[PDB]
Amino acid sequence: GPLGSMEDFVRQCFNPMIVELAEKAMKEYGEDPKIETNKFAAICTHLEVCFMYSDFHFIDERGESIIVESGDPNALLKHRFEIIEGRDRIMAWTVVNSICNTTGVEKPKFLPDLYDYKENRFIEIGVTRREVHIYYLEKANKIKSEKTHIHIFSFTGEEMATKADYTLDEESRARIKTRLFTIRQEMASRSLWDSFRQSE
Ligand SMILES: [Ca+2]
Ligand SMILES: [Ca+2]
Repeated sequence: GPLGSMEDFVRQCFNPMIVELAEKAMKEYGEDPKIETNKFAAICTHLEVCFMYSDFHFIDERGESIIVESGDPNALLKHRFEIIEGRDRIMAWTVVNSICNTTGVEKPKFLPDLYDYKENRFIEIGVTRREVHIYYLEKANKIKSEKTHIHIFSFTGEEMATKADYTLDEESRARIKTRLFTIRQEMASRSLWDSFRQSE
């Protein structure tokens, strides 16, 4: 087949808010989305996963955890997750600080991806083109000390999470894995996949 551009794939296959947030994140760290293109696509993917992880999950009027797929939820419902990723550094730490003072949870040394109000913990999400156990160990060894929960997804459907605790129901994680499969398949049809996989 013909080789497509990863730029084209990213703008066609991710929603514009994700793409924009990804561009902003790369600029913030001095990376150009038009050169580190595989990285661009990885950052978009990771962002989307963070959003999909939190999608639909609320804490009900009584304070337990429920799933609603409407577009208009009950306005007394609280979002189960805070989303830290996608925010610029100042706002990300502002949110982390607010969570920590309120819930009294310990302050992390690096910005995590999410906060889970049900489980009362920060979450580090990862999406890897390699084996989940290796990526898992890399992440665990970076965070130094841990209350932060780690949840790793791969493009082939494997997961690994701290203490074999996967946080979400199978259906939610299936949505995410289905999306990752679709990303991989679409990259493959544009002949972008083998390279994307090898660049991590
Ligand atoms: Ca980030
Ligand atoms: Ca992050």
